[PDB]
Amino acid sequence: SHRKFSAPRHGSLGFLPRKRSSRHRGKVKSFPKDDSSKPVHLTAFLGYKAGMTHIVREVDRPGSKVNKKEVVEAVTIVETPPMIVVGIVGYVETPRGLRTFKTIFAEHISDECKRRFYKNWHKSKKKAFTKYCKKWQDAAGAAALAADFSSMKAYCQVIRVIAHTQMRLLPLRQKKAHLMEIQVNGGTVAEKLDWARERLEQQVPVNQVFGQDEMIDVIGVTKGKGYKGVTSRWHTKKLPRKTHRGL
Amino acid sequence: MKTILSNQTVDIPENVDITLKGRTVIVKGPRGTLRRDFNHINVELSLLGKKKKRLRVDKWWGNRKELATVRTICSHVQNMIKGVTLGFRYKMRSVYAHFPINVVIQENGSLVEIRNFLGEKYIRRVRMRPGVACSVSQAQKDELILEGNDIELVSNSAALIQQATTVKNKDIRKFLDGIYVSEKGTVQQA
Amino acid sequence: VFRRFVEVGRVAYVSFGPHAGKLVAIVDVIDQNRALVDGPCTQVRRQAMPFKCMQLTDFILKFPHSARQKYVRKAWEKADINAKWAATRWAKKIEAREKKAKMTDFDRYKVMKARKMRNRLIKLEVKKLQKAALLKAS
Amino acid sequence: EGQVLVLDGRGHLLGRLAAIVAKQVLLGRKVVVVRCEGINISGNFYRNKLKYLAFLRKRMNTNPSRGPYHFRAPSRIFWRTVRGMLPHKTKRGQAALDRLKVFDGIPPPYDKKKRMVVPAALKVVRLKPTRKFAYLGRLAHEVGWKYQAVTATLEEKRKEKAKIHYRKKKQLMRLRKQAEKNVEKKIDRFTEVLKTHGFLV
Amino acid sequence: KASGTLREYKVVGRCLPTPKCRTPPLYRMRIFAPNHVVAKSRFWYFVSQLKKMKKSSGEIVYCGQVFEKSPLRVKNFGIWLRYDSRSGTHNMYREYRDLTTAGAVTQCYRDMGARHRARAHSIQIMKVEEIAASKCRRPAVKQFHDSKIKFPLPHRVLRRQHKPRFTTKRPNTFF
Amino acid sequence: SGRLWSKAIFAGYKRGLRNQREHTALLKIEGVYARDETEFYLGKRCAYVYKAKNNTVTPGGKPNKTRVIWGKVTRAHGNSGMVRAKFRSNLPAKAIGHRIRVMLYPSRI
RNA sequence: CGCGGAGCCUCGGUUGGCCUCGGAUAGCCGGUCCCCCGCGGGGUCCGGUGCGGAGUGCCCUUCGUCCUGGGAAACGGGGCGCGGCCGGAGAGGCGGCCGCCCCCUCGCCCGUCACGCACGCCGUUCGUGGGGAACCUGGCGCUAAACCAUUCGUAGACGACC
RNA sequence: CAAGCGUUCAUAGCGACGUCGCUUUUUGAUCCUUCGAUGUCGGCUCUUCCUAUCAUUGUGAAGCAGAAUUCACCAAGCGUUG
Ligand SMILES: [Mg+2]
Ligand SMILES: [Mg+2]
Ligand SMILES: [Mg+2]
Ligand SMILES: [Mg+2]
Ligand SMILES: [Mg+2]
Ligand SMILES: [Mg+2]
Ligand SMILES: [Mg+2]
Repeated sequence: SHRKFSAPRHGSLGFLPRKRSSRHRGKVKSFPKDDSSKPVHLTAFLGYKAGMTHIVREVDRPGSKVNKKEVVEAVTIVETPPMIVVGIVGYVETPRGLRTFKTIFAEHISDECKRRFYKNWHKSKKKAFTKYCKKWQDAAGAAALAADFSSMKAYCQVIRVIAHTQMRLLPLRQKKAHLMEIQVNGGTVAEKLDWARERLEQQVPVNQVFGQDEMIDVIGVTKGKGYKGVTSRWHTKKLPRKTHRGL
Repeated sequence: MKTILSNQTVDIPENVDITLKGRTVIVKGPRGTLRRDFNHINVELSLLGKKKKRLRVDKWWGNRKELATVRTICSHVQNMIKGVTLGFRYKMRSVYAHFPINVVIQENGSLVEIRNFLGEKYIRRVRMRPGVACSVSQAQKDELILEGNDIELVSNSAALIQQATTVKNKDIRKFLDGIYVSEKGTVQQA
Repeated sequence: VFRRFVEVGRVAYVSFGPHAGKLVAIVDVIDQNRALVDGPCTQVRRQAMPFKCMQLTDFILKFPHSARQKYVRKAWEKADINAKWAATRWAKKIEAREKKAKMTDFDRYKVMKARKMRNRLIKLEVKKLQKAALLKAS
Repeated sequence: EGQVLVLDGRGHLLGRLAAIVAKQVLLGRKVVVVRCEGINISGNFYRNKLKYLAFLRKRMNTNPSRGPYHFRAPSRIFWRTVRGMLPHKTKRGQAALDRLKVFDGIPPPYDKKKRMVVPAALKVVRLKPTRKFAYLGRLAHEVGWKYQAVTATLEEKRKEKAKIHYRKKKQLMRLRKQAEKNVEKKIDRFTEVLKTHGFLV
Repeated sequence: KASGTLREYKVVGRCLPTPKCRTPPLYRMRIFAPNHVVAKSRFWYFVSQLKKMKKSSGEIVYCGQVFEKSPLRVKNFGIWLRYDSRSGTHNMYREYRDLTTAGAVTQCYRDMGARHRARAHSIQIMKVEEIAASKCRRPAVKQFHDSKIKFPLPHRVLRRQHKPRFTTKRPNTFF
Repeated sequence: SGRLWSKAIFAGYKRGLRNQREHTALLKIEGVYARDETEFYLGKRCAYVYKAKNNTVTPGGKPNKTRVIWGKVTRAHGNSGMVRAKFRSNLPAKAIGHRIRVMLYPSRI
């Protein structure tokens, strides 16, 4: 028979391989469509949630009850030290998808950036990127990374920039910097590219990516809560008091 | 029953020059040039007439429902000649009871702006097809003139604004408001 | 646009069937798919024949619409179909398909040697004309 | 026949080609259908789009991820139709499906090989001219394909590069026919014995 | 009854002689069938519908083929008919333009099958009759029917589609 | 120093739908697609040829790695130019979709 | 990377074809005298082909060896022959184009002889320096991380994770 | 199908006398399955599906002026309670 009194369903299926996330730093699943007329900029950044607080501000939305009144707004504060660019990566468009061409890291790298390369550090010898850095001063300092930028100039379409956090400026106990590819939504590859070739080994502060009162998106990982019952997870009803095997 | 042959000849006048690329006719006269493919209709376009006098379409071993396609090509071509010699001119008049329909064109044609239909706030914008030059008329009060060469481009732009001005949730037997095609004519009459 | 019309007097090469590889003059049209056909001198008795099995040439001759095997013997004798065909290229790529299938294993060897030398004298020239088209480029 | 086959899917009929491919895969021959976006199906477009959407509504209710996998790219659409004509439940059936290789657009090494046609599957032959029909490229797009645009911009870049190859090959034959005539008395008794046995007439 | 290519097996036959009437009349019918054995049997089907005569109380006198007197000359055949549709039974006249009476009703049997889904056991041929140029009503036949007849063969599909099953050249259809 | 064995593929054994008879095998000789075309190969010897991991003697030679099942063509099969052939042992179903070699030598020209 | 010697094993194969676009009641190629565009592309004219002969009914290349001693053909080919410049990215995996050394003289007709001629008999003939697994020479380079243990909680039923 | 109702007007909306069907959310008929037992009413909870659409999107009809309202079409997206 049918349901006597209809009711909505509990919890959207549009979310529901509801598993412990496989990554930790929030991965951007889609970058904005790059209009190739506006200047070059970064589309993403990497901050740290700190806490919250009250704000007091004046409102301007004429016709509302709270026009020219003072409200309080709860605000988070995302501590966001300047990020450092280390490498650039090229992507080329295929029928089968969107493949990656050529990653080219800078001459120096960092110390915090090395952390993100090995699980156990103090046991290792810290050898990562010790011969790739050798390419950046010799004859082959023109083959593998000057014919490469010309290759990424000919056949590439989308160019992201690998950039890592500075973990040493934060109060945190962590030192493993966080790398992330931040697509460059500029115009005209080879201008999209002869801008990040410049900013290698360079700082990028938040006022370059973002401006005041700009609508952004926040991409992180939910707070963890462990194994949970059907009542907490999917927010179902509780059965009545008398139910023999659990309510 | 398959009919062995049907055909029809078009009388091309002396102003025009028609020259067919196999099945795609191109028509150029005083006003401009028009083109139309027919690589869906499977007929034989001959240019038998000399100096240039006849576009003759055959069909061939075809049955009832394709023999009908013979004349519809014939007419699509004369309409092409009548459009490049004289040019089409669709006239449309604005009708209303109380709120005056307020038309103003905005680029050359290409943007017909309609205010105050039935008092509505929402301003209706209507593109034109390429090559259609919409223009607000004179010697009449509420009247637009759509000009151009392609009957197909002009008359659907007319419908584009005739269909944009429709009333909703009323008795359109009483509310006879809108801009209606009033006269399908030509630019030069000769 | 067409240039070969099934007519009263069009000569047709018979593609396949019992009379394959002969010529024939279309005497009359019976229906949408069958023609009363006659090859007098190519040894084809007057009979019906589907169009789906005949491909029609560029020749015409001028007998009337139901003539009787003696007037189509003329107008095929004079105007000389049987020697104007065999001057077509059609009749020369026919009688080349014939001559590969009618080729001994010995012949197949002579051409293996002849063509190997032919292909080389023509190859040294092409290498020489490119030498001249590159020197003209200079 | 023998070695690796290359079939250019354009102008072909989805099932008509898939029936001939699947018999030749089962005979051990290696088939590579290419340009499957040019493959077309008989019957007007909406007839086929509606017919495909009925396929999408077929999905295991209690859990879809196990359920029928409605691929969207034209190759996989076509590969599916070949798989429907092989005994893929057995060992010789799966062993066959590996001799097949289907592509959307026309990629490397196969783009630089002469590719053939199956007239018994070709559209201009099996279909009547007065009938409507759909392209598996368009059909895939409105069903959820993502790369109609890319596979078009890529093949326009290859159609421009192969036009160069032909124009040069067209020019080499211009030297051959001109060199054949510029040296034609020391190959005279050779071209003789070629045309007596039907070669070169 | 079934088909093949039909033939004109004409038959005559009398009701074998009783003591009362010693010289019964003879009846020739133009039965129209694929061989002897059924041409004999279609006779008794039609004489039992007209005379009070049966295969037991009668005998076939002559069964033999009558074969076309002008087989190299195209002719216009009208042929009157009577079949059995799913509802009732209707009479017809139809025209076919082949060059042998036999083949002309071989065509007709093909059409009642094709245009009316009437099998051979339902059809009855009233009388076939060859006609002159005029007196032809069906414009499907009335159109060839001239002197300067002229077609092209427009969309000439290629058979031989399995001689070479794989080829490089796309075919041609214009000739 | 070439074929001397016209190519052929072993397509299956003579069967109904839900039966199968393993004595007779179906060869698809290459380049012959008419039951009129195939009266040349009647009577010819064929040869499944394969190798497996152990040395086996060889007339006019040393122990090789090659063995053969050893057959003979009987008659045509269907309009399409297939050929029914029965080998001395029955073919191993591994050769389905592989090479066998119809030779020329029991020739009848 | 080069080039060396044996030994299990897993097998299929037993000349290649190095490419336009597409039209189908139309195409293909020439040649452009002429015109426009970026040696080419587009156009117009004309001239040839079109049951396609610059045709996958196709084309390419040979399949016993060597001798030497005439003719026709004459700088071709090679020594994992060696350096440099290209072109190609869709999953590139391939070519292409230039210098120098040494060596060879080879496709077609002919003469001239020879090569275990194993005595009528079967898996012959190759892609094969195959694919994979174990071991004997030279030159150049190399110089770890992972997991546990510990610790941390941004994570936890344990695992896992930061 | 259509005699009629609908001021007039068969068919806006209806529709007698008749007649053709679908449906298994009614009850029956029947006894094929289960009597070495398939737990045999409701309610609670929860999911999913159908459309013979009550609302909402888009529409055509009206004996639709507006308002309100019936009739019908694509439509099961999301609703349908205390
Ligand atoms: Mg409900
Ligand atoms: Mg209890
Ligand atoms: Mg209202
Ligand atoms: Mg072997
Ligand atoms: Mg009344
Ligand atoms: Mg129980
Ligand atoms: Mg409905």
